[PDB]
Amino acid sequence: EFEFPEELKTKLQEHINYFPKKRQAILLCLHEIQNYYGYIPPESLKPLADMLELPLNHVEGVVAFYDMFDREDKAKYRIRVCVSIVCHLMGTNKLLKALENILGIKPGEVTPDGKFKIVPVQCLGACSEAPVFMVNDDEYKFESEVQLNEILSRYT
Amino acid sequence: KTEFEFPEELKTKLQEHINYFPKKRQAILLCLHEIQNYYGYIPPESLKPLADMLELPLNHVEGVVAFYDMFDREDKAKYRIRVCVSIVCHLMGTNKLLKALENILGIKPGEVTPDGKFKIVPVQCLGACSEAPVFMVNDDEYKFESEVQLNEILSRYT
Amino acid sequence: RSYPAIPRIYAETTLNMLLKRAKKPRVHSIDEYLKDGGYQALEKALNMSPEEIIDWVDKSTLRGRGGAGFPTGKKWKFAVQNPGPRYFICNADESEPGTFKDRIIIERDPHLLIEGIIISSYAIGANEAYIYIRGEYPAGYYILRDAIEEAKKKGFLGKNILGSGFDLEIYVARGAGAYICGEETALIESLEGKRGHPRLKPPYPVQKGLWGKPTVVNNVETIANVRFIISMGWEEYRYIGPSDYAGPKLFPVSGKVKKPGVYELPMNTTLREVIFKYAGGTLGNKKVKAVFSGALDCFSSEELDIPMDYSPLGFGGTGTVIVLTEEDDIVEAALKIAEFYEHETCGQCTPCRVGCYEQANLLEKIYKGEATEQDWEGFDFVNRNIQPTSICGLGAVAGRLIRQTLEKFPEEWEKYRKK
Amino acid sequence: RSYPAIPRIYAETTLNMLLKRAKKPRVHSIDEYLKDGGYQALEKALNMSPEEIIDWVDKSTLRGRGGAGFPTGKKWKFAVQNPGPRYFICNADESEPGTFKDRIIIERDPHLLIEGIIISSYAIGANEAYIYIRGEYPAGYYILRDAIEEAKKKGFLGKNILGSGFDLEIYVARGAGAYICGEETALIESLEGKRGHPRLKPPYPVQKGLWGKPTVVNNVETIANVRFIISMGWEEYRYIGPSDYAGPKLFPVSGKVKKPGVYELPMNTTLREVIFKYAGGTLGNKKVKAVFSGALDCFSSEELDIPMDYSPLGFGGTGTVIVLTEEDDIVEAALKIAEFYEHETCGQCTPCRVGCYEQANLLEKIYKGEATEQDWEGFDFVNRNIQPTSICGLGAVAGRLIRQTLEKFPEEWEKYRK
Ligand SMILES: Cc1cc2c(cc1C)N(C[C@H](O)[C@H](O)[C@H](O)COP(=O)(O)O)c1[nH]c(=O)[nH]c(=O)c1N2
Ligand SMILES: Cc1cc2c(cc1C)N(C[C@H](O)[C@H](O)[C@H](O)COP(=O)(O)O)c1[nH]c(=O)[nH]c(=O)c1N2
Ligand code: SF4
Ligand code: SF4
Ligand code: FES
Ligand code: FES
Ligand SMILES: [Cl-]
Ligand SMILES: [Cl-]
Ligand code: NA
Ligand code: NA
Ligand code: NA
Ligand code: NA
Ligand code: NA
Ligand code: NA
Ligand code: NA
Ligand code: NA
Ligand code: NA
Ligand code: NA
Ligand code: NA
Ligand code: NA
Ligand code: NA
Ligand code: NA
Repeated sequence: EFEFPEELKTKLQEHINYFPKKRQAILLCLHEIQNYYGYIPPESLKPLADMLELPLNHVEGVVAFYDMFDREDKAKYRIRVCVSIVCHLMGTNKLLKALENILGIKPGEVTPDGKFKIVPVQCLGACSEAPVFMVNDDEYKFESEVQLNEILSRYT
Repeated sequence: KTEFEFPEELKTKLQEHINYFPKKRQAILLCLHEIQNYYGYIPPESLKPLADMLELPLNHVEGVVAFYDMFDREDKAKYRIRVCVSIVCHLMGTNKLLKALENILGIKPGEVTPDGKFKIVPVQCLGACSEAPVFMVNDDEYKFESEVQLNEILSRYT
Repeated sequence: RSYPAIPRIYAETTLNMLLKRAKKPRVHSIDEYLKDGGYQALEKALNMSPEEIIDWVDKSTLRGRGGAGFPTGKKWKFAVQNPGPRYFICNADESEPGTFKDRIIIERDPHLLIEGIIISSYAIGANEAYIYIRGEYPAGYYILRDAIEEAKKKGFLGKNILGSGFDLEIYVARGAGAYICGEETALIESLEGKRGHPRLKPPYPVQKGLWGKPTVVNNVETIANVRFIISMGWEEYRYIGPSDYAGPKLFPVSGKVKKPGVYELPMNTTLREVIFKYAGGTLGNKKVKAVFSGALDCFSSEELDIPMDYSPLGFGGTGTVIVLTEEDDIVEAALKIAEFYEHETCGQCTPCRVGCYEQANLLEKIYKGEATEQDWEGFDFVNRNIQPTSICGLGAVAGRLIRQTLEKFPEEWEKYRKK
Repeated sequence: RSYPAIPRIYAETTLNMLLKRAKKPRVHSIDEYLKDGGYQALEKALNMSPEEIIDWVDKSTLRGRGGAGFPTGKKWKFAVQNPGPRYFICNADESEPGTFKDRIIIERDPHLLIEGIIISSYAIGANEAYIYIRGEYPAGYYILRDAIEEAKKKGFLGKNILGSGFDLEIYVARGAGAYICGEETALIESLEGKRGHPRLKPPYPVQKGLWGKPTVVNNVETIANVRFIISMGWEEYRYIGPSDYAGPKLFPVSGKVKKPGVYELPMNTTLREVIFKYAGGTLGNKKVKAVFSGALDCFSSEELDIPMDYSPLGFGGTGTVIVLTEEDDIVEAALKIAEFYEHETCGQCTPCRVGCYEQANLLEKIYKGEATEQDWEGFDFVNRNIQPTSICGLGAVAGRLIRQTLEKFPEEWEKYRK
């Protein structure tokens, strides 16, 4: 019953045709799906498996393994907050407090409107700019609540 | 002796300024400040080599030196004591500062101590009027409070 | 790093805009600036068209803070109607007696100015900007050079700033002792490596400026407002203070007040309020005799209820307030003003050259009680005849304050004439 | 076009090689790259035999910058002893705490990396190369895709590159959240469209790698050196830095320093110099308590005079420098390291799977003051027993840094024990 909208199916086909072998495209495909829906729809995996010429079992195992993928919560904007050593030293907890003040949620939670989800993540490889966070693909140093509020206001 | 040459350490600084702006000639004032910092004055013989580095005629450089009041071609001094003689400092005690300077150093505006250490340079408003009367010692700037206070400030310049 | 010693000028604000940081007498570096939302207006601006930015600055009603009050947005419009390349210049020459408002932004909150320079430069399509800072502000110079390096490091300067495709370098130039190099055309001459000799205007710099190209010159304080116009939007900015003279203003107050310093206030503040409400009243509670608006105007004690705005009946100038009280000799004060103009005429124009000189020469004789009858009449004549043929504002105003003292304090002058 | 927002990491160089362009925080596209002599080393390389290129890279003494320090030329030599086809892989998975050196090459000077990849691929006779970039570097991914297109348009990629008869395509793959996919065999498994499960080694990839064919995996920074070895020659390259450990090195410095960022320095620089001479000293001029070499090693304040080289007494690792000062709680920091390994064990090996989990779970109890005597003794045991039967380096080192803190800061731990 579940079918990819044509615009998405087109993009997935592009990924599948990109590498020498179709199955190599699996992660690019899952990234694309998550970008489109705000999460990985469980019902998307069987059709994807068919495009990759892989068993469903295989695709499900890959989704489970890779931490960037989320099959449970739809969110327009994922706020990834680094919780590793350097950001911890330099103020992760201030960033989290500022986020709770602005958005009213904590790590793992989604806002009621489905707009923002806070995702605790390991080192983002921007340690000199600790504490670090991303909003979908954009990445930022946290300076203060006033500063963060202005950044978040850019995402509508 | 021989054609005047800039010591390499000065020359390096001069070249840095010359390379800073898009056009070499824009660096003329930064160069002249650098020269006065190094020598304690603008040596007349320094201008021809500067002019060559700036790709400017000597007469242009000489005219610039003459025009800008911060530059001094006549008196070498290790420390220039710039004393504001404009309206607000006058109201608030320039004359007391000048007296204290004369008591401490034995010189008046325009004069240099016999050791070459200090020259008193009367200047227009230094833009610190709320802290009148104002003076500078080279790049440092201060409110004058009293002779005792001034004496302690001057003691920092060795 | 270590900077030269600077006196700790008192600063106070009722608005908490230009002096939010600069009310504390120390350098605020980029990290502190960023914590307060620094450079976020730049980021907003770079997502706008230059044309939009010009429009906002126009609609804000911001007028130049360098003394002439020309509408800033309109200045920018005049520049961008002319083919590029174009140049942006920040005038940090601040050298008028009594005026020390610009330095506290430079020395304490340099990024406020730099942020403004970048936004303004983007607005007019300038890829090269200058700060021309007087030579007697060496600390300001070093602080600015270091702050510019900080901005580069954070990617707010250089090529392709924050992915916008806008390129900018800011060069810091130093003056070397001439008040006249604050006049925008003499400034440009100085930037070109020449003596600071004003040019005949028109053309204005926005048509023919640095290397003959469209050039916008704006004062430090003008530029320090730009961040707020973009951040708040022009409408909310225009709601600050009186709607006809909207926005924050800095007032450098000096002389015989208890709390001399820089005050950030709205422009409906009266001169009396500046002195008595903000600056703590007079030293010794003596009566105000006169207020000198820098070296430009002399207001009497009968003129304290005027607004600190740019209206015909207002204070005008740059908001520079020098307070004289009842025991201060007006002729002695006038002599100091004459001496300033004597020292600063660039000499290109004959009546200015000779007039600034003779005004001071004769007024000295008057003060010292050595003036002949002919010296008195000559003094009166010279004072009235400095302006003719003048090509810049110095010649136009070199006699102005002194003439006002002659009109407003005749009794004091008369005591010198009978002597 | 436009790319996602990236923080502007500070970068500084005394050598002006890897950071000649990347010291400026912006994308340098191919025209700017060409102005500096870009791609001229490739053109030189294509006029050389693959064997000669391998020889120069060998003689340069270049060692792997991905943490293990294996001689690059030797690795390449091993691959070409085996029948083709062969594959070349650029490891851009950079996910160890504190490590952000690779991204500034990728994001700012992508052509330096691409040029290196082409030369390297030519040297080993690979016609198919890959960049595997972590999923949390989206800007790096788009920047690379675009830079590869630029290189194609200028004739540096594709069939018969510059009339050489050498063919190459470079494919960019993305990770999706697993630190373990930086381990070369797990990376290859991920490239094959599977979970990132390391394989038993040997065989090494150079024998059996992608699709079981000879495969060279090299780190971004390693590959970024190849242009210079070809351009300057190996002799001149060996004159960079100390004779024993020659070449430029990137040092990502973070934590309690005044100037956190990436430093390009020779490897005779000491740890003390990195912190105090280059990175501006400590925040608040507080005393250094410890340096974490990423999540691998913990150096105390008594060990700052060591060289940043691949010597036995040297800093080693990837040159990652995380500075802790006197007020930083060592047990709290240790917990963060335990948490990383908990979140990144792939779970194939039993002591690694159970040990990484229990190390973190028990250490959290200790930190929070809820640990029983049994929990303390269990923590000690587990920490010492993560490595047995491990098939990759994660299990081998997951207890390492924490053990060093136990040995180096006993007094601080003892206060938790009581
Ligand atoms: C003699 C003399 C001296 C000065 C000036 C004028 C004249 C006639 N002007 C004003 C300058 O020419 C110009 O109007 C402003 O710099 C324009 O900027 P705003 O429009 O005020 O922002 C001026 N402006 C300024 O910003 N700083 C200064 O020190 C001076 N000094
Ligand atoms: C757990 C774990 C994680 C990583 C690694 C190892 C292990 C055990 N390795 C090292 C990798 O396996 C391999 O040695 C290098 O990529 C080989 O390249 P060089 O010889 O260093 O150029 C590794 N290498 C790298 O280039 N980037 C990375 O992110 C990681 N991550
Ligand atoms: S009016 Fe006076 S200061 Fe102005 S240009 Fe003429 S001589 Fe020079
Ligand atoms: S040691 Fe750990 S991370 Fe490595 S293969 Fe075994 S379980 Fe996976
Ligand atoms: S520890 Fe947070 S980005 Fe590295
Ligand atoms: S009058 Fe002296 S500093 Fe202004
Ligand atoms: Cl296939
Ligand atoms: Cl030139
Ligand atoms: Na196939
Ligand atoms: Na198939
Ligand atoms: Na919204
Ligand atoms: Na030129
Ligand atoms: Na002495
Ligand atoms: Na910083
Ligand atoms: Na807009
Ligand atoms: Na100041
Ligand atoms: Na330029
Ligand atoms: Na180069
Ligand atoms: Na170059
Ligand atoms: Na060899
Ligand atoms: Na980067
Ligand atoms: Na291919």
